[PDB]
Amino acid sequence: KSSEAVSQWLTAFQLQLYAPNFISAGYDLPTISRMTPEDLTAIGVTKPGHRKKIAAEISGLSIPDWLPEHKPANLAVWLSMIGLAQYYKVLVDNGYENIDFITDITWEDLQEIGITKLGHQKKLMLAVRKLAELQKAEYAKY
Ligand SMILES: [K+]
Repeated sequence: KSSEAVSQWLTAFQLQLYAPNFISAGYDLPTISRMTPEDLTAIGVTKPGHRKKIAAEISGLSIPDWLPEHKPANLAVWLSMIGLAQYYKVLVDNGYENIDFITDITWEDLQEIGITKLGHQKKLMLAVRKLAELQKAEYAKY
């Protein structure tokens, strides 16, 4: 249903030819909505004209909040909440079994352990920043 929704979003403004680009990188509309243009380049959308239509349509997206507004009890809950539970084992087996360890993580670290799909990295990285923001929100108090 996710890839379905990406296809449809792109066919709606005639750029479905890039569906493979987004989909095979594991992008989903939520994650797409937070793409920088650098991200766009990375998945092969390089033609300025198409970049710009997509960039405009990206800002045009209005889709419900999906990042957890609270730090969850454990890695399983968290991965589940952001729809990347298939990485539970690889993360745990590579020493990222608790949330705190993730918050330090970078894309280089994800590449090391095999989580390479750029869309998944983006989503994973977006989720990590939100935790980082939620932490600092405590120290302002404490
Ligand atoms: K699963």
